[PDB]
Amino acid sequence: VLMYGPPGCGKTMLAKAVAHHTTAAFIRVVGSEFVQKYLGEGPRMVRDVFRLAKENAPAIIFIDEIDAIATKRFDAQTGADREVQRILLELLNQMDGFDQNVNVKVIMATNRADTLDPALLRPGRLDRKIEFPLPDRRQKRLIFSTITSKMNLSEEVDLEDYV
Amino acid sequence: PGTGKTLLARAVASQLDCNFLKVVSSSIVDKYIGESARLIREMFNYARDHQPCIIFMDEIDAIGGRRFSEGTSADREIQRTLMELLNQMDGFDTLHRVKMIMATNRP
Amino acid sequence: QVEDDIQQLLKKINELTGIKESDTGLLAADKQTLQSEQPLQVARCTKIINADSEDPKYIINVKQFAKFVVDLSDQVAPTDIEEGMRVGVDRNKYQIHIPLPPKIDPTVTMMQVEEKPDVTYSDVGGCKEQIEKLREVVETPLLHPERFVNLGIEPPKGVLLFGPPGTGKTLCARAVANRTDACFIRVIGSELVQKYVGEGARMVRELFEMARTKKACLIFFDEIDAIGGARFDDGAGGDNEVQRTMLELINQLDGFDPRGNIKVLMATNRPDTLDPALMRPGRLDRKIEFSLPDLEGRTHIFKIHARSMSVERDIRFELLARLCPNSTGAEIRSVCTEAGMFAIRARRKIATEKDFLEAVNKVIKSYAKFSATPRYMTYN
Amino acid sequence: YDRGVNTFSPEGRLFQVEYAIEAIKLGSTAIGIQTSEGVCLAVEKRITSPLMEPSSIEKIVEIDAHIGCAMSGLIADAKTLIDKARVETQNHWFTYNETMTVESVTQAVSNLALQFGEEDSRPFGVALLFGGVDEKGPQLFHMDPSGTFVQCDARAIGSASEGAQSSLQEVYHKSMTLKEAIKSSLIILKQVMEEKLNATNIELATVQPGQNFHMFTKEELEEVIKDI
Amino acid sequence: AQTKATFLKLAGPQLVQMFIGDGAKLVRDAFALAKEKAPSIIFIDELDAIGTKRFDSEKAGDREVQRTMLELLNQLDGFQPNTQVKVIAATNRVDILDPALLRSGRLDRKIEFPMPNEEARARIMQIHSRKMNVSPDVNYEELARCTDDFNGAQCKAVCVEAGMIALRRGATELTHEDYMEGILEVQAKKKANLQYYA
Amino acid sequence: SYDRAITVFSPDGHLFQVEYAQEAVKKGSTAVGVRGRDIVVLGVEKKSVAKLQDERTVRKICALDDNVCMAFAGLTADARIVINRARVECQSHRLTVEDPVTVEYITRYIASLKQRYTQSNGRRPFGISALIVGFDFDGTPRLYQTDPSGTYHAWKANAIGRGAKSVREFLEKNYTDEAIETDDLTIKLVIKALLEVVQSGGKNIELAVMRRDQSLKILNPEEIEKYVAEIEKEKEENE
Amino acid sequence: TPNCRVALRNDSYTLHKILPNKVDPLVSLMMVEKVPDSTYEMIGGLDKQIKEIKEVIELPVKHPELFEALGIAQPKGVLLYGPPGTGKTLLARAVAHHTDCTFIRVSGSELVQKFIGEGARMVRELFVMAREHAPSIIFMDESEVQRTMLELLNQLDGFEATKNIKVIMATNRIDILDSALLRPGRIDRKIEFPPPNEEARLDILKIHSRKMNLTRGINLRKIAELMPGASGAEVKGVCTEAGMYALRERRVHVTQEDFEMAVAKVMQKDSEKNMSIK
Amino acid sequence: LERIKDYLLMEEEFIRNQEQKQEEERSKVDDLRGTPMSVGTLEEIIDDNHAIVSTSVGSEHYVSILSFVDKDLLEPGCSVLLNHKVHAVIGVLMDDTDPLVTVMKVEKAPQETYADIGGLDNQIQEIKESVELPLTHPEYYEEMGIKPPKGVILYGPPGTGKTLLAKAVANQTSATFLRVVGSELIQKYLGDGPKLVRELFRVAEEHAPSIVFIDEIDAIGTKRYDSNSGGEREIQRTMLELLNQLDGFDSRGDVKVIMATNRIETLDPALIRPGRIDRKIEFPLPDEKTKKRIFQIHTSRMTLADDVTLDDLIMAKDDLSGADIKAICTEAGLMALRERRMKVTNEDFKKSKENVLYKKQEGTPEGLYL
Ligand SMILES: Nc1ncnc2c1ncn2[C@@H]1O[C@H](COP(=O)(O)OP(=O)(O)OP(O)(O)=S)[C@@H](O)[C@H]1O
Ligand SMILES: Nc1ncnc2c1ncn2[C@@H]1O[C@H](COP(=O)(O)OP(=O)(O)OP(O)(O)=S)[C@@H](O)[C@H]1O
Repeated sequence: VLMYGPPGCGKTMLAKAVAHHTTAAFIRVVGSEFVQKYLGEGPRMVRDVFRLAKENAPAIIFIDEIDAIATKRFDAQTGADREVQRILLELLNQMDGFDQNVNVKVIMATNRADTLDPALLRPGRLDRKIEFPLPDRRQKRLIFSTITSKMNLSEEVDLEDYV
Repeated sequence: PGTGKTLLARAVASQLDCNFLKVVSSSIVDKYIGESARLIREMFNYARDHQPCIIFMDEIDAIGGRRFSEGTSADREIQRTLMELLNQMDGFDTLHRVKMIMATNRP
Repeated sequence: QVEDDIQQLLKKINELTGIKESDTGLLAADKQTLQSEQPLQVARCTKIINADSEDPKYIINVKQFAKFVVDLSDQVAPTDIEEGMRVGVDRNKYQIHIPLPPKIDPTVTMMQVEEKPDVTYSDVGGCKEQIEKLREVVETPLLHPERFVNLGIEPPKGVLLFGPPGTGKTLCARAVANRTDACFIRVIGSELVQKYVGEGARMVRELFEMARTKKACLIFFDEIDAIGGARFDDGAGGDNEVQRTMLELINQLDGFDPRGNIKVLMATNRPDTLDPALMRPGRLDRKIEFSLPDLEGRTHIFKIHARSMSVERDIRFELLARLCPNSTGAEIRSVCTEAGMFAIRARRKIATEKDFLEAVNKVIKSYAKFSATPRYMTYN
Repeated sequence: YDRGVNTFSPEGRLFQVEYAIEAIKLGSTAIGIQTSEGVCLAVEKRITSPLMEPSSIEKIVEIDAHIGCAMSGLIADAKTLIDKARVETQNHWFTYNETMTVESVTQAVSNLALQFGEEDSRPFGVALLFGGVDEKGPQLFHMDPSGTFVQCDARAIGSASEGAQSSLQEVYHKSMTLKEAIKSSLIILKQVMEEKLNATNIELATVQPGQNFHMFTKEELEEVIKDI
Repeated sequence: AQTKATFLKLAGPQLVQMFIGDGAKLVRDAFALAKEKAPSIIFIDELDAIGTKRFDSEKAGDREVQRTMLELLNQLDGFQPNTQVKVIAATNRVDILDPALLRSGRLDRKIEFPMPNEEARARIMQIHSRKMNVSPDVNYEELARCTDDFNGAQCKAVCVEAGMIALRRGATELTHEDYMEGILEVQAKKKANLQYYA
Repeated sequence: SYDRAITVFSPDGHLFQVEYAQEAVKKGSTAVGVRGRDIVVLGVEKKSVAKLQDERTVRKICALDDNVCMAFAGLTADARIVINRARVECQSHRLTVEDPVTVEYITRYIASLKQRYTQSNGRRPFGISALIVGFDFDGTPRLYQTDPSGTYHAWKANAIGRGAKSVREFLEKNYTDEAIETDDLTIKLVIKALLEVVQSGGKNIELAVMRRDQSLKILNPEEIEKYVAEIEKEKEENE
Repeated sequence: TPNCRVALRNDSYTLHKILPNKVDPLVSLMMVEKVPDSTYEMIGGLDKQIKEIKEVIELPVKHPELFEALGIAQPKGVLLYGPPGTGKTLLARAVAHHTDCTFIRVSGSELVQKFIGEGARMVRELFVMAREHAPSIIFMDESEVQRTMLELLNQLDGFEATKNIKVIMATNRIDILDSALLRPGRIDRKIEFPPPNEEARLDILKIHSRKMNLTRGINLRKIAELMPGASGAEVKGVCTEAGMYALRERRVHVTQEDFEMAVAKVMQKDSEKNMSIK
Repeated sequence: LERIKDYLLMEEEFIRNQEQKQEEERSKVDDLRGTPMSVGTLEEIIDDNHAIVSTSVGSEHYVSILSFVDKDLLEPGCSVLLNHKVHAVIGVLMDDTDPLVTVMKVEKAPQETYADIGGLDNQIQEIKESVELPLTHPEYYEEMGIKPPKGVILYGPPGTGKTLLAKAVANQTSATFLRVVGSELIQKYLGDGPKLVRELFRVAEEHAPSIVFIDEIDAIGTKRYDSNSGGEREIQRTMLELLNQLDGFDSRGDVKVIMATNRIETLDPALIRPGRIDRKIEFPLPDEKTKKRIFQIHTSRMTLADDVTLDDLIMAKDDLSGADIKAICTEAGLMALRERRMKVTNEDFKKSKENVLYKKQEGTPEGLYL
């Protein structure tokens, strides 16, 4: 699945609540983790991810900031672009054909929906397009009712008048 | 510019005198692939351990930027070096007593 | 089934001929020197950071590997192993042998001219003032320092050129190169158009480092528009790599112990859009320009483009020069070649002045008035 | 940039007037020479088709009984200016019982040769040669689109005007005669033209103080052509 | 030439390099090398090559230039101050630069350069003509009073072109008309346009 | 300097919309016109009858007076407005000086209106070019043409619209001295022009005549079939 | 072989053995694409355009002899035009499937350019993968893509080798692509794409709904007349989210009221009046 | 019936193409070569039998040459043969025949020769005496001593035969042909145009006398893309590099440069001036008589009845091209296989006529004009 939207709408927070109320194995993945000093560590790291994902369970992985990996443009002469390119290819070839039955759930999440290759947002790869939009007048009231329950709150101060 | 944004943190660096990791944030990137990311991991581990640490990163805008439509190639690793900070300042494992003091020329 | 038969069985006879030929088929120059050169040595080349005091103790990174404290072999000149000087270093012992001249560039050594084109001053007629002043600038101090130093005056290091396209900037630049007696260097103004940031700085570096070693040399810039026009400022960050390349060219051109004994001839076809940092003199002194051939210099260009062809002697030249006031020497060359081609269309061997009439009344009408086409009176 | 008549240059100048001076150049040539015997004048017609009737294209028009004209550039701006001069001359004779002298004619034309204005239209695209005889003998007058009017003794206009002025200053002096100036002018015409000179290519306009009427030559111009 | 401190030069575009981050290395090692030879006078040439009013935009932007500039500024001033650095910078234009490049005392004494009003023109002509052999029938004050708004290099061009204008004759030392024709070359910018102005 | 607007020149001294507005005429329908000695005749091509409507409203040849005849090219609306204005101009001239209207004065009117219409502020010039045929002064046949710049330009024969260079080039090889009159040879001259037309479909030909004294006569598509038959007979006699 | 792995010894660098299973480059670009693989049984609701592209593509393939017998020049570029969602890509994929031609979709990526050559200088190394894989059908999307197509069609028209090399571009807005591109000796069969009509939407519904788990008792023409015209892949979303509507009520059978909710779910595509004007 | 000889000759050709010690000194030179004959790249050449090479990753050595293969073969920027044991330069490697050659250097004389023209026979004579006569028979330049004309420009309406004449000069040829479409000279990087110019014309200048043909060169001045970095201040740099390339220095060489445009008005006056281009060549749509020659040639190898006159296809349309007549032929073939006949009759020509004149030449929806 894919999360995006105005960033600050709790994109991490739903993954927080899911990971707290999940049951199976949960892997968080830093999006910027894969580009590292050793020349070739990345494909083995993606294989580590997906072999463990098939290995455990119908489990859950949450990969945030995949914009660090998903960048549509490269330059195949710098050298450093080519490892990012083959990390994307490693991800692609091991995404379409997992087992069709091992229910690995990879939650991808960015804020920017511009620097993503349309070869990534495909049927079978990422079917749903889910944003976290900004709240409105009543959702902010509900958010205030949730958050202000922890403070002691001198009870004749109304906060709806700031919504 | 020139309102003494540096010297106020320097006065804090003459008040608490505990663990001021004053990163100038321009001499971080050198040439290599993932070296800057590893330096960021190192700073965050070191700040995690020596429990009262003060993170200070002056002149952020060189290493910050905003975003691009994918122009110069070095800007890719710039944005990954920035997303290093964007993840591990928040992550899932929340920081504790890791107080970050930030200063800019144009925010 | 005639041509079909013909192609089919002729190629079949060919293939059957080939089948029985496919079945019918079934030094001392320097070798001992080479076996004496297996006792030669591999001699890996390197780069030097610095020496030490009172003892060599040389500190070297190879180019890639690491950095080492090495010591020279005893067969060196123990003086000329200085810093930044690329030297050859032994594989096992890491001992140093001989310094050799350094990395020049992968493709910037490839713009020295290495020949001399046979463009001569005699072919550049009609610009006698330009000829004599260019003579004075370039040819005189670099071959005959007779009057300049002996009174105590300086020669000008810089000369700019422009004019109508087709006037002889190419001619004068190639015309020096016949009688250069100097290390002439060609520089396209589009050479500074690279992909990577600050690379043109390195280009200016290696240009002037080729200029300094060999003495009394020429460097020719050409089409310096792409080198940069001005120092534009806007909220988008446009012409920057070109701009820094331009300013680095200004600095390593002149200033803070300047160039030395180099003369640079610059050319452009749009001098008005140049920054004053190039336009201020000392950097470039004599702003020599080109005009159109207005007079019998046209007839002299006629005599140049006609002296290499066997013609009718009964002809004049000033008549067509009257018929071409605004024209360029390139257009003169086109007309002369075109009239010669008209004579080669005929089975003659000598042209006519009427062949020149054909060339004029064909080029200047068909390809100075049909481009673009008028289909409208409105005027006449 | 330069985009309009209401904006100077950093150095000068219009930059619309300049393009009007450039739009002089496209036209056919014409040559007039002032001689104290009288003003002679010539033009090229540049006939395209044989269907193109040669006496229909106007180059020398008649403003007054002793004042000729010649046009160079856009035909219809010239027609407007000729129309206005034809009005104004008649008003001068009306209000004064006399002939408006040709310098005053040209001041009247150049009053709104530049009155170009679209608010509070474009500047005109023709240069004009005026020949006439005032009280001071014959007068030959040369104006421009920019209204900078001056007297010229023998002015050439239009295409190939450079070598025309060159060979003209080659041959001219102050004390020329009539037919000599006529043949001297048509020599320069057949040097600057591309076609064979004949009865249909050029036309002459001769005004004299004793021969004020009929500032034209009709098919005796053939006889003038055949004398070269 | 006059003082004898450890003097150090620096060009603008020599700092920005093809790779990302080498300018930080270069400026930091330059400050180190100058600081280890404490009477240190740093000369900076074309700061406006690397000094830029930076910009926030999208789709484009050249970043590393500001990285080397912020390296220069922070290792120049602010936290970790130094006492032994002396700075000389020279630009041709002004308002390209950030205000954080100067502000008061990133560079302290804001010093413009005037052009020779009248008298310094004859002074500069005297200076560069000191080497030439002159038949001294020359009022330099005439020449300074006619040549309006030249630099020192244009007066030098006057001097040298006057020398070779005398060498067109080639016989003798300098004359006044040699200086006149040197002016007449250095003067224009030729216009001569003229039209519509009667 | 640009294709906008009409008011500024080119840097090499041109007007773009004056030059460009003639292209709308040059992509327009073809209409020729010649003068005889006594009978003048003209016609348009490309009647283009689209099988389900009437075509008496699309007539491109009309008159302002009984002595003058019209044609045009380019777009039809500008021709409609210019002719509707020109009728009132002809009648206002008749309300003045009591002559039959000379062809020269009304051409000066139309071209002058077109030009001072062009000079003004942002008015799209009439992309037409009219053919103005009349024989007034003792039956002297005259035909002038116009221009989007507004230059009347007197001819003896004329051809505009699509491929006008070739159609005019036929009249170069056709128009000898002894054309007319000889009215029958002027008739066959119009017929040879229609046969030399860019399509020459045979039924899409529409031609109108004037004998300098009568009215405008619209012909019949059987007389023209006889004309094409005798022209093919002349082509066979050339063999 | 060119570009084949082999077993090479390490000491003396002597050849040991041939290694199989070399590269799969076109398979790699295909897996970059993952186009919807199709056949004839799913583009129902219309067969006219199917017969057109049969006549213009299968007939060059199956019968070059019929073209070369009378001596005609075969067509080589078929420009397609139409609104999105009318099967602008399912069509060409089902054509290339039922003729066994190598299907190619060069869209816009540096992945693509790096696998054609090394993204080096141009795209004309696709011609290398065109001739050597001679049953080639190349597909393009909606002014740069047209410029690349202009390069390709400026070489392949008669200044190249053996055919079955035909390209297909399907977009909308016909006039913004070049008119020299639409020179009639360059592009022949401009084939329109219709919006799906009532029976056509019915057939699209029957295809995209036939393979699901319906309620015993269902109607389809009512649903087909609910839509005033959808795309092709909107009806699929109707069907699958009607299945979602069935599963949120803990059922595996799909009544009509699931479709009554799914029609309203997709209905938010267009609404909004006080805009009749027109 | 000709399939038998076709298949048999094709198989014989392939098998005979697939049909590809005594010397002891040569074997000693083999043994001076290593068994792992490694490969490197040169930097500089020093006269003392050894020079400096570079490895794959960047090690560099002073290594000597096996001198039976010449060092005059060696130039800076070549791929060489190196040893493992002393890394000595072993010999010359055949060069990287880069995809610039395999794309651009068309080995093939493409199609029909000068008998595939229409409305020609002056411009053929111009391109002949301006390219072929400098190529094949330049003895007349001995006889007079005059430069050949340099550049050629083909311009006119779309579908005139720019493509056809470009294929014609490449048909009768003996020199290496190069072909560039003018839309290629903008890439998604800063400064990729001049690199293309320099490497293109260097490869043009290195092999032999040659011909460079570029077509639709007008697509660089009047075209903008969102796929463009920098922009006009890089288009101008591309133009300026090609400007210095075409009319530069150093005896440019026997490389005839031939260009072809649709429009002519939006082009640099500094590039149509002579010195660069000496033979501008008009392509008008020539005449209504050689319409019949193109109908003759494009139906010279198809069975057709009489049943038509080409005068019916002369008096239909006012602008004429091979793009007209070949479209008529192909659409007539479509109507022929539509009605499963041969010996094409008149009604195919009539419906093909109407459908080709409509698609496309009308302009624009009614009306306008009419
Ligand atoms: N609906 C909500 N109810 C309660 N608290 C909320 C709600 N939405 C947001 N918050 C609070 O605001 C925070 C949202 O920011 P995050 O969850 O950190 O999202 P994120 O990591 O910032 O994603 P970004 O913006 O791309 S870095 C949460 O940590 C909560 O403290
Ligand atoms: N005075 C002249 N005498 C002889 N040949 C001339 C003369 N002027 C120009 N030419 C010819 O014109 C060309 C001279 O090169 P130019 O066209 O002047 O190159 P250029 O001056 O750099 O113009 P650019 O490149 O547009 S700035 C050659 O073909 C010369 O033979």
